[PDB]
Amino acid sequence: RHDREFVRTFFTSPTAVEGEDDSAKMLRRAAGLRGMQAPDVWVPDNEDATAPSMRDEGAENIVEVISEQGAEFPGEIHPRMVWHRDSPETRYQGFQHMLDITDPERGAVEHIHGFVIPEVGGIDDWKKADEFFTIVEHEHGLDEGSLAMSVIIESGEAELAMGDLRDEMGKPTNNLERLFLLVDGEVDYTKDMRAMTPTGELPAWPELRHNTSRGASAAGCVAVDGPYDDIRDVEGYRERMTDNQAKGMLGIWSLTPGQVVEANTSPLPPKTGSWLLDAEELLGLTSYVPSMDDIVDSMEEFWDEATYQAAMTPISLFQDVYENRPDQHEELEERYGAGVVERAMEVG
Amino acid sequence: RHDREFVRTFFTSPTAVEGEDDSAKMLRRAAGLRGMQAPDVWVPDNEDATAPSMRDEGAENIVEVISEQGAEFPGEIHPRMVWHRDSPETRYQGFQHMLDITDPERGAVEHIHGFVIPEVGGIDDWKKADEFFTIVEHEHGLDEGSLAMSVIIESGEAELAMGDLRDEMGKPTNNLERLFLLVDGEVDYTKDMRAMTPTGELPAWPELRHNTSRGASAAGCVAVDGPYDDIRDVEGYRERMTDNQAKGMLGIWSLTPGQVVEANTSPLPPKTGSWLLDAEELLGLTSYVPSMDDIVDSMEEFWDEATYQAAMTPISLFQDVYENRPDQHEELEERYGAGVVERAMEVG
Amino acid sequence: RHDREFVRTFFTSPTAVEGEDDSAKMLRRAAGLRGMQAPDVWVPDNEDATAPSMRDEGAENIVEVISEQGAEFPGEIHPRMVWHRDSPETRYQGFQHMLDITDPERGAVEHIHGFVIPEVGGIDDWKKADEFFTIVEHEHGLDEGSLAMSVIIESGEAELAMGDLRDEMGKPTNNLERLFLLVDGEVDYTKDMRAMTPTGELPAWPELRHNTSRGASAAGCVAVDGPYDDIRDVEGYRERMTDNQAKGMLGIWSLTPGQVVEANTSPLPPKTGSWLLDAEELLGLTSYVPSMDDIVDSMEEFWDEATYQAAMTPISLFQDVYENRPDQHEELEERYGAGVVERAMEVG
Ligand SMILES: [Cl-]
Ligand SMILES: [Cl-]
Ligand SMILES: [Cl-]
Ligand SMILES: [Cl-]
Ligand SMILES: [Cl-]
Ligand SMILES: [Cl-]
Ligand SMILES: [Cl-]
Ligand SMILES: [Cl-]
Ligand SMILES: [Cl-]
Ligand SMILES: [Cl-]
Ligand SMILES: [Cl-]
Ligand SMILES: [Cl-]
Ligand SMILES: [Cl-]
Ligand SMILES: [K+]
Ligand SMILES: [K+]
Ligand SMILES: [K+]
Ligand SMILES: [K+]
Ligand SMILES: [K+]
Ligand SMILES: [K+]
Ligand SMILES: [K+]
Ligand SMILES: [K+]
Ligand SMILES: [K+]
Ligand SMILES: [Mg+2]
Ligand SMILES: [Mg+2]
Ligand SMILES: [Mg+2]
Repeated sequence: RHDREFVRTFFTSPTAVEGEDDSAKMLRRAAGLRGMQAPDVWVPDNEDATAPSMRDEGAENIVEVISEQGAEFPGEIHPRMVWHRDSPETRYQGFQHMLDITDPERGAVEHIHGFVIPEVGGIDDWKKADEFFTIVEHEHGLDEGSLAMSVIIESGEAELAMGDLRDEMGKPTNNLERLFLLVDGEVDYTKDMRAMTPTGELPAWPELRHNTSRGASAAGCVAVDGPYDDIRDVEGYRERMTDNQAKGMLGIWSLTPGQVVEANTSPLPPKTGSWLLDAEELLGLTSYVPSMDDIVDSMEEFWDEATYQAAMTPISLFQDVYENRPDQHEELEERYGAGVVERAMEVG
Repeated sequence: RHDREFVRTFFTSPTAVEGEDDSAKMLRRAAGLRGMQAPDVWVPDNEDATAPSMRDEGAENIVEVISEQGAEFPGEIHPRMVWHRDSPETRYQGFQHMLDITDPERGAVEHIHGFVIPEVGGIDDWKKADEFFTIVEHEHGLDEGSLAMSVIIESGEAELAMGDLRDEMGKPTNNLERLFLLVDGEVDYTKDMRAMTPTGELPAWPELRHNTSRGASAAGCVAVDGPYDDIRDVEGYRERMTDNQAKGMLGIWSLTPGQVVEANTSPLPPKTGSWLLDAEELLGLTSYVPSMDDIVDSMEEFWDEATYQAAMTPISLFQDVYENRPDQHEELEERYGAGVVERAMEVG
Repeated sequence: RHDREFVRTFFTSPTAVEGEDDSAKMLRRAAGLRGMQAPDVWVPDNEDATAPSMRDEGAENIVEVISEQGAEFPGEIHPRMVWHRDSPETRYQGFQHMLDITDPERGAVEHIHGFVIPEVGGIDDWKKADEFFTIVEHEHGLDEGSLAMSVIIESGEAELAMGDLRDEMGKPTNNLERLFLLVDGEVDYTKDMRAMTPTGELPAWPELRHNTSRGASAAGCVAVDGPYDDIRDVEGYRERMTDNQAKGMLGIWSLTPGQVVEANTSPLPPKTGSWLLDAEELLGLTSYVPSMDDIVDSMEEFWDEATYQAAMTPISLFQDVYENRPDQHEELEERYGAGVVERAMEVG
C-alpha cells in the first residue's frame, strides 16, 4: 500500500543534542547524506535517541531542519514520536508534537512521509495512534491516510497484536491501512519480556523476528529489525542481516552512516564469487559478565532509557527475592557482602 | 477424525508430462509402488508439479489412472488441485477439476480419499475451499465430509489461520471437520515471506514447523513438512526428519521413491544400536552463492513456478531500490556495471 | 497482580508415597526446607508425582502437613490438583480435592496461596477451572480471587490460549485475574504434540518457552519452565536456565533440593568474574538410542504417566502403520523379526 516495497535501512538521529552548539546538528548532517550513505528511511528520533527535557526542542528542530533541507533528502522521512500503551500523557505528547510538526505553514509536512510510534500495546492501542494521525490530517487539510504510521514492536502485547491485523485494518472505524513498517525494538522488548543475558548483550529473539516478518507478510506491511548497538562489530551486523533475510526480514535499524552503508549493501546480490566447501583489536573478541557490584555501579554511579531499564532486571529480581525471602537474607549476605546487599536494595 | 492417525510419506507425481509419450507415465508407475516404496499418502499433483497448459490433461489422466489402478494402491490417494487465496479464477479452476475427477461414472472417486488445496489464505479462504468440497459431494451423491481436505500452509496468512481452527471448524456453517493434513510448503512460503538466502537453498523455518505441528495437535489434524529438493542429499533429508520429529511433525513430503523409502523408515524405531558418547562426490560438499549476473541469467536465459518466484526476491529488491533511489544509480553501476543494471531492470 | 513479582523455583513433592512408612514423608521434609534450599513456590503435587490410588490420601496429607507446618514455610505454597481438558471426571475430582483442602476448619487454607491446574485446554477450559476456584472460595468464605490459579501449559490448545488472555481475563463473567503462573510442562506437551527424539530425552521446545514468556508478559503473569529430569546433569540444568533467562523465562521447575539451590542461585548476578574470550562419571557423557525391542520392553515388562505416555509415540506410529499398510507387513518382519512385530502390536 506504500511507495517503498522494500526498506533496507531505517536510520535514526537525535533531534536536539544538549552539548551547547546547534542542538539540531545531528539532523542537519544526516539530512545531508546521499547514495549508499543515505537510508531508505530516515528517522529524526524524538523518542529514546533524545533526552526528555530536549523533546519540545527536538520537535522544533524537526520542522526547522526538514523545512530547510527535506526537499533534497533522497529517501523517505518518518520521525519517531513519543508514545506509550500504558501512559496517556506520553500519548498526548506524541500527538501534540505530530500536530506542530505537520502544520502546513511551517514547510516540513510536505517532505514528511509518516511517523513512527514506539511502545504500542494491543490492537486497541494501535487504533489510538491511528486516531491521532486521522485528526492531525484533518486539522491540517492533509489527505486522509497520507501520513504513513509505523510501529515499533517492543512489547509482548504488540507481538500478539500482529496476528489479527488483516481483519482489524479492514474495519471502517479506523484508517489502519496507513500502516507501513513493523519494526522490531529488541531493546525495550528485552525489558518488557524481562529477559537477561550474562553479558547484558541483547538476546537474538529469533521468534520475534519470525513473528514480525509473518505479521508483515499477512498484512501488507514491511518488517524491519531493531538496533544493533555494538557498532564496531561490522561482521556481527552482517551475520544478523543474513540471518534476518532468511526470515524475510529485509531491513534493519542503522545507528551510524557506517551501518547505513553495510545495511544498504547486504541484501543486494554480490558482485562476484563464490564457492563454499563443507569441511586493542581484542575488544571484538572479549566480553564481560558483570558482578552484582558492577551492575549496581552501572546505575548507582549513573546507553539510553531503553538500555537502562533493560539492564535493571537482575536487580529487580534480586530486590523481589530479598523483600520476600527473609530466610535467605543470611546466605545473600554470605554471598554478596552485607555492604552490597543493603546497597542494591535502593535503585527502585 | 481420519483413518490415518499418522502419515510419514506425502509423495507427489506430475499428472501430465509434456515430452511426447504417455503423458500419464509418472502416474501409472507411481500407482504401481508397493511396500516401503509406497507413500502413506500419494498426491497426483495437478498444481506446481505440472505445467499449466497440461493441467486439464492432468485432470483426465488422474481419472484414467486411478480408474484403472487405484483399487490396488496400498496407501491413500489425495490429488493436489490448483487454488489461490488471491485468485478467483484459480479457485474456480480447482473446483471444476474436482468436480470432473469425482464423477462417479468415471470410476476414480471410489479410490480417492480427499484433495490437497495449495495456497490457502486466512480461515475465510479455507471456508471457500471447504464450500467447494461440499458442493462436489452433493453433485455426485458422495456422503458429506467423505472427501478429506488438506491444505498446504505456504503463506503468512495460512500460518496465522491455524490458531483458531478449533472453533472455526465447529461452526455449523462449514464442514471443516473434513480437514486432514496441514502440510508445510516451504517453497512458496519462502516467497510469500520474501526471505532470501545466499545459496538460494530454503531457509529451515523452524517456527513454521512448530506452528504447523501445534495447529495440528490443537485441531485434530496431522502435520507434514514440505519438499526437500536436494534429493541426492540423503543424510540432510534424514537430519531434517529427525529434526521435524522433535517438533511432533512426523511426516514429510517425498519427491522420489528413494525419498519415500527413507521417509517411510526414519520415524520407525531402529533395528539395533546404539551408544553415543559426548566428545564428483564433492557436490554434496559444495554450494554456490550466485552473483547478480548469475541470478539474472537463471531467469533471463530462462525448478518449478514455486522455485522461480521464490528466487526473484533479491531482484525485486534490487528493482525497488533502483526505481526509488536515483541518488544511488551511480554506485550501483560502479558496483554491477552499467550493462547489468539496465539488464536486471527488466524481469517484471 | 500477585505478591511474587518473580519466581525462580517451582518445586514439586509427592503427597502420598506408597512404601509403608508415613505416606506424607516427602511433604514433611520439604515443608522443612529453609534458605537457598527452599523454593519460592512449593507444590505439594497431587497429580503426576503421585500414583492415582494414592490421591485421596495425598489430599489428606496436604491438609495434615500444611496444617501442622505451613505457617513456617518461607516461600509460597500452591498444591497441584488433578485436571484434564478432555476428562470431566478428572476435573470434578480436582475440584472436590480443592474443596476439602481449603476447608477453613482444617487449618491448611490459611497457609495456601493458590493451586496449580495441569492439562488445561483452550481458554474455555481455563474458565472451568476458574469457576471451581470461585465456588470453593464462596463455599468457605475465602475472599474472591484469594486463591491464585496457575496452569501447566502442556498441550497445543493451551499454548494457543495464551494469545488472547488479556481480553478474556477482563470479561466480568470469570475471575481469571487470579492467574499467577504459566508453567511449561514439556513432558505431557511432548506427548500431546506427538514429538519423538532418538534418545527419548525431551525436545528443547524453544518456541513454547518463547510463547509462554510472551503470554506471561502480555497478561501480567509469571512464566516458569518445566521439569528437567536428568537431575545429575547439573551443568545442563544451568545451560537451560541461562537459555530460559534469555527468553524472559526466569523460573524453572525443580525436582530436588539440589535443583532448588541451583535454580535459586542461577538468575542472581554472579559474585565476581569474569572475562570471556572468542577462540562411572561417563554416564553424563553417554546416551542410549533404544531399538524397538528396548522400547517395547520399557513398557512391556513395565518415570511417571507423563514419561510413559510421552514414550509411546514411536509405537503408536508403528501400530498405525502396521494396521493400515498390509503391503509392508513383510518388510517390517524382514526388519524387526516376526517375533517383535506381533509383540509390539499389543500395548494399546
Ligand atoms: Cl493507559
Ligand atoms: Cl491485540
Ligand atoms: Cl540469545
Ligand atoms: Cl505464534
Ligand atoms: Cl516484509
Ligand atoms: Cl481473491
Ligand atoms: Cl484467519
Ligand atoms: Cl535457515
Ligand atoms: Cl501431527
Ligand atoms: Cl471434556
Ligand atoms: Cl482458546
Ligand atoms: Cl530439541
Ligand atoms: Cl515472566
Ligand atoms: K480501516
Ligand atoms: K476509515
Ligand atoms: K516478510
Ligand atoms: K463445521
Ligand atoms: K456443516
Ligand atoms: K503434532
Ligand atoms: K474477569
Ligand atoms: K468476575
Ligand atoms: K516474560
Ligand atoms: Mg525502544
Ligand atoms: Mg507450493
Ligand atoms: Mg505434566
